[PDB]
Amino acid sequence: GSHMGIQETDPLTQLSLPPGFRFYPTDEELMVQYLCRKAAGYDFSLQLIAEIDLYKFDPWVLPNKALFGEKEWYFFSPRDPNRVAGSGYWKATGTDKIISTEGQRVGIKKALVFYIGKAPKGTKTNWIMHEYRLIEPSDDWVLCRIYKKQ
Amino acid sequence: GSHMGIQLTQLSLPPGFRFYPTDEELMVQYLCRKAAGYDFSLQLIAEIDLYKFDPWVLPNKALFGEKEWYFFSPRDRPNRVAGSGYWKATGTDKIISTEGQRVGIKKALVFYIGKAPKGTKTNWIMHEYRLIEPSDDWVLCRIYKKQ
Ligand SMILES: [Au+]
Ligand SMILES: [Au+]
Ligand SMILES: [Au+]
Repeated sequence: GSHMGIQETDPLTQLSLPPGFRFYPTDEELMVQYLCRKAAGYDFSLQLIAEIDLYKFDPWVLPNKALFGEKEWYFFSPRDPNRVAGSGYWKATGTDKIISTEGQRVGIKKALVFYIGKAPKGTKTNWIMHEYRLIEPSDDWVLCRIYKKQ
Repeated sequence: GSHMGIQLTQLSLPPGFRFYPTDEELMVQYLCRKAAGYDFSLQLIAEIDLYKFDPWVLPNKALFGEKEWYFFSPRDRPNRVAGSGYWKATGTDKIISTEGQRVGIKKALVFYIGKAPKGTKTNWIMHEYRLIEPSDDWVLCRIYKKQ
């Protein structure tokens, strides 16, 4: 009959963010305010960053799966070398960083780069992932920042 | 005499959100809206006479900010005195545009301590944004400390 459209929820508009405010979290904030508080069920933590299985997708599709973002995008992905995703694989790079809060260490940040193809014969892309994980024993998520270098 | 007292947190802001406006946003969403007499959900950028203060106490007056601070200051109708020093214009002024139309001018200044022209340079910087006008009267200033 009469038309009834779908009514999406933009999480930034429900926060009433004033113009000019952007999401530029520190590593400590990502660990404590997002990754840790997700486990505790805090509203903003659950509503601002989307859960996805990151390894089902090519990275250039990810910006469209993120709840927001201009040149970087954040996700929670299930916690689990050269892991396959879409048409390629993510390869760990650089030196992992320990993240601390109030003298205590809480998480580890790992950098990865996406290669297109089949390992170890893929070609490097500009797609970068920073994977943040809690230091804890064996729901279970990592928080990932995705961006394109340049 | 029973006691009768005088009465950012109101705002919901989740951790990680920081004020990083583009020049176009400062001109159109802040300075133009204020000049046109529009209301704001909350006042985040307060009015102050910037030239009454040494720049290093300005962070205490700003309603938010960790490393840059923003204010509306009365539009003035070289080396303007403020507190113990003066602000000296530097660099090349920039025209700011929105949708093919020029709307504002950004000017940089640097604070010197002392009496002009014999002061010494500090790391305190101001960016003064003003609306383009014919040849609520405010400028919008960003204050920060270099390094
Ligand atoms: Au936690
Ligand atoms: Au205006
Ligand atoms: Au305002």
